[PDB]
Amino acid sequence: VPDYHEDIHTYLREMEVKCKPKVGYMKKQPDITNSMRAILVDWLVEVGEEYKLQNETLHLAVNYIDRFLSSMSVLRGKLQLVGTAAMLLASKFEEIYPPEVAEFVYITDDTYTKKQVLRMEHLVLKVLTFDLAAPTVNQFLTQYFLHQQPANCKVESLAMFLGELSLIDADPYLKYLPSVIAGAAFHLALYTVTGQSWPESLIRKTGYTLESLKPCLMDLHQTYLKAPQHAQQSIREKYKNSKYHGVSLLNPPETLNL
Amino acid sequence: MENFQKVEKIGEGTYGVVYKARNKLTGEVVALKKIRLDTETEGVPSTAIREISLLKELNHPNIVKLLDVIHTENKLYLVFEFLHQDLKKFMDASALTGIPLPLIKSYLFQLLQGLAFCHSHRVLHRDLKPQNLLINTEGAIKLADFGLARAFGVPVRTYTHEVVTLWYRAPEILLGCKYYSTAVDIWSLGCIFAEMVTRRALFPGDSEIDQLFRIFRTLGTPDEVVWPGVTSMPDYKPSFPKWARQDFSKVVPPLDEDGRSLLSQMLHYDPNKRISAKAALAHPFFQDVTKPVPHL
Ligand SMILES: O=[N+]([O-])c1cccc(/N=C2/N=CCC(c3cccc(Cn4cncn4)c3)=N2)c1
Repeated sequence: VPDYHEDIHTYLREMEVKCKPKVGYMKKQPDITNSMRAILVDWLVEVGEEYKLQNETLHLAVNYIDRFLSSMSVLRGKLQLVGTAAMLLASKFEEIYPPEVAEFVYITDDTYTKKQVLRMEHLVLKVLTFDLAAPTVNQFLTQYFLHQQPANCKVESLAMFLGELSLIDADPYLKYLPSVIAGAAFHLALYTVTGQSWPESLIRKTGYTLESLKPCLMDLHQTYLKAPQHAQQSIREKYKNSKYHGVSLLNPPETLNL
Repeated sequence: MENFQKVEKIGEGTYGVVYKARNKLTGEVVALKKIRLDTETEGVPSTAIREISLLKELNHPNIVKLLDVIHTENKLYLVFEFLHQDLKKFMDASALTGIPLPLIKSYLFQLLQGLAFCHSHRVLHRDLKPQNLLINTEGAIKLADFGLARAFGVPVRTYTHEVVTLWYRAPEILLGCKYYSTAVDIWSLGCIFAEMVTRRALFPGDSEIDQLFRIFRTLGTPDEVVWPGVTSMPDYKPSFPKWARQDFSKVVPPLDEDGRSLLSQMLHYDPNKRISAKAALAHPFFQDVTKPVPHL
């Protein structure tokens, strides 16, 4: 009911700054690396695919993971545990009702005891001080999507996909606010499907000129260009399905007009 | 929890009993929610995971303030500010006379500002009902109980198995869209207002279908003129009996013209036309709002 959209939109924005992780942090983890994180996330995408979880639940979980990583050192040994806990919370916050813990435990090939997953959820909560309502790219796209003329669901799919894609690599994408990536995504996806571009609407709503978008664009386009060689694939295989119009099948376009 | 003295139980809701209790160090009175923390079955419940993160962002006079969370190993404690009654109780304790006009248009006003805040923070309450509205002896009244609230950063998909309540539930849900909107909060408030007016639940159904039909008996059954969409809603049936929209002043005699205009916008069938909290606050009916205290 466009009576709130604005207020909200603006709140997202202000939030999205507070609830952000530490750019430079993979660097202080003495025992984990970007790569390992990519592992973990692809892995979540999947787990999400299996329990038919919404995409937001995923976005949330990573958020959690990053922030959480963002003040806790954690051994290669612990991290998937950290994942699960996040995955569990996230669902809890997000989904109409979650999977039961047990499932959560089982999807790690009984590697952690249901107790430790519990002792974890609680630690996470403790570290993110129950601050669970985090802004996601998804949240952003969704508002964004309101301003399509017309709408067109290839785009939508394409964007989400893009979106998810970036979940994967702290790498570059930690450097970028959820709302930007959003942008990047939407417009990458727009261009890609329609050859149209980031609508003045949205520049007006967001104050993001297309220019401002440009650095996060470059990265994202590359990611998309390589997507198919990426070391992790769960996300593609996911946007392969009809429910998404195999968007991910369909060809990146080779240059951006920039 | 060292510094709380439990003083007496004052309710359950949802994974927890509520105590009246007092902080032995400041003397402040508070309401403690104690949560069943089974650290072997389920971990922290999804309600408590909502209520807390949500309330923790909403800070405001007609939202119940959440003071502090004591997170032990086996126990989770939510410390709320403290309010003496609930509107349900009030209205019960007060039907026969009825809640004073003035008090009512005060309450509704405040609930609107509470809700109005909720929505503009992308936050949906879903569980509006006099039991979940607390009043104090200064004539305040505060949205409370956020175990059902959801953030709507993205649209909020319906439960087919709504554990949600009758009585105050938008027709659009009863015909089963796959999303909630702001509107449903309003619809509830709508009905509460009514009830507050007339000392009886406006729409006391006994089943999903009785409930539809009570509404239809009052609002009259809807068409496509009135609610473009209807005929194609999953739970919709050309089976439905035609009732005929009734004069509001039949339903809410005591209400003056301004009141009724407000009500009938509140209860609009089309989620997309039903007035918002923001906008209601600007309605004429609010013009001479004040701030009477209850007879508590
Ligand atoms: O019915 N109550 O919960 C109730 C009755 C009378 C007085 C009450 N006082 C307080 N004071 C502070 C907080 C508070 C409260 C906060 C959150 C949840 C609840 C429990 N609840 C309220 N409606 C349904 N469940 C109570 N109640 C509560």
